[PDB]
Amino acid sequence: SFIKPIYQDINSILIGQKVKRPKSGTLSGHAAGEPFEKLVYKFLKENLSDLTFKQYEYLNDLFMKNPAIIGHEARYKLFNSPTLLFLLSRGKAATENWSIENLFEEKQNDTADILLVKDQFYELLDVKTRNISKSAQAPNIISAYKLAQTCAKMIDNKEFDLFDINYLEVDWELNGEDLVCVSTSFAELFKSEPSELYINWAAAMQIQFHVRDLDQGFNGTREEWAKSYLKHFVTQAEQRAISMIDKFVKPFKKYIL
Amino acid sequence: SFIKPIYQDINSILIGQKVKRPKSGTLSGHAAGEPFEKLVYKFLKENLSDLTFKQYEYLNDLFMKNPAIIGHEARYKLFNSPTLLFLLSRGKAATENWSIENLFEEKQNDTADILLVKDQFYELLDVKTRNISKSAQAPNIISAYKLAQTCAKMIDNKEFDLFDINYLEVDWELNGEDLVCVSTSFAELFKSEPSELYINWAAAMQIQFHVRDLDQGFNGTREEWAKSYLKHFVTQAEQRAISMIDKFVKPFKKYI
DNA sequence: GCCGGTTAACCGG
DNA sequence: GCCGGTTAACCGG
Ligand code: NA
Repeated sequence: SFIKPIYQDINSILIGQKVKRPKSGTLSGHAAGEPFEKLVYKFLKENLSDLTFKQYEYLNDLFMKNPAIIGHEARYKLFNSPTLLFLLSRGKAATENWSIENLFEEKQNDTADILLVKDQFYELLDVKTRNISKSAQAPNIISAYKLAQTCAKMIDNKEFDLFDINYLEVDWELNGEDLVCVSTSFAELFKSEPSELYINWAAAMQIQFHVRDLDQGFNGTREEWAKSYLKHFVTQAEQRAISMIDKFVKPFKKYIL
Repeated sequence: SFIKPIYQDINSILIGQKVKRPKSGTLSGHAAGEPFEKLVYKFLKENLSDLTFKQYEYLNDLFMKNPAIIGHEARYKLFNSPTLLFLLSRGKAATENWSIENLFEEKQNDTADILLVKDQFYELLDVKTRNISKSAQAPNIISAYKLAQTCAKMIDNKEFDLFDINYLEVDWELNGEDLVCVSTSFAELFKSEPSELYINWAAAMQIQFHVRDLDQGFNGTREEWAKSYLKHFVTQAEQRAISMIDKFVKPFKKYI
């Protein structure tokens, strides 16, 4: 984690900072804390200037630093890693259509919010925003299915010391016409017990939890974390399939006749 | 539908409308073309003032004209219909603590953007907005499971002529730092072939379709539409119970 | 004290 | 045409 070292600095520049609210009034999903992410990234881009990238930004740099190679297959080789391609690359069509005149942009799908890279090591930072004027449910963190596939590809290629998936929670509350941050939390996904990750099937097969309450006591290796996750995943998928019937089938049998 | 009769007028007024790019960050989910919904509502209040209501606004006016009521239990009775209570009402604690000095505000999982009410008949209007400059996937229309519960409720309480769930799509495209409505469309859920609605399980069990493409040729009587929907839904759930093994399970067993 | 469903709307390594 | 995952973050008829 290239972030944990200067965490307090982050937490100190964020708490207290007021940012005028979005000219809409919703403050639901994407249209909420969003500007806090911008703040975090801006700080990092100035205090880790060379390690800090926006996912699409990293991709635009990757291809720009290799103008000699065109086509999608040659560009997919620029990742020198399957898992990394899975986690960060754009589609076949898009990858092939990229150019200095047609650069990549933000994409609702992008696995990460900001990218920190140094020494062929990658930190996938996803910043979560939370309105603490409510006591809502744990937000979507990452797709269980995506993580499952990511683990399977760590095992296949044997890439166990290449990337960390970390989370930064930014708590806020409305105050006048502004949103103001009241506190933050940090957590390393691969530092938590995988067998305990809660997967919310209906919620886009996403595992959900508040960064603030996530356990960080895992002791095995990254190879053992992945195995355990795939285990929990299959177990809970088998479980969901059976649980679905008891809730979405039987309760309505008395109508179909 | 109270909108359909005036639809040509709303399409006319919408096409050409512009709204400021909601935020510096790209427009996804709640941060997309939502502002246009405020324009639809505006037009409706302006031409159907006695019928046009925000969902929370309707609940606020309901409890408001019943000052003697008090208490969630007594207040739920005000709905005079179970199926409407299930689709519109708020939490028990939210209902209990309601007061003119503590009104309902919009909630994220409401159900409907706009409520057109008249003569005990309820039209639930949902506005879908879409970035037409690209070809994206059908958007989340409504929860398949929530629909099943409503159908189950309609059938049990035999209330088949109480409400309609309609949809308005308003397409836009980026013009500088403004979003401009370029097209529009409208369809009625209950006029569609229930057995053909696509249920996207992973995507919050949401049926998804582009409004402009929805089929409007159902024949039957609202009850058939419901019986036909529960049928399709259960079948899809069974199916989904299987497919979740061909994926998620069978292909990951190779690992421990 | 637990457990999970719903709004919004996105392309395809 | 058809099919279907993901990001965001929400409380409790
Ligand atoms: Na809407």
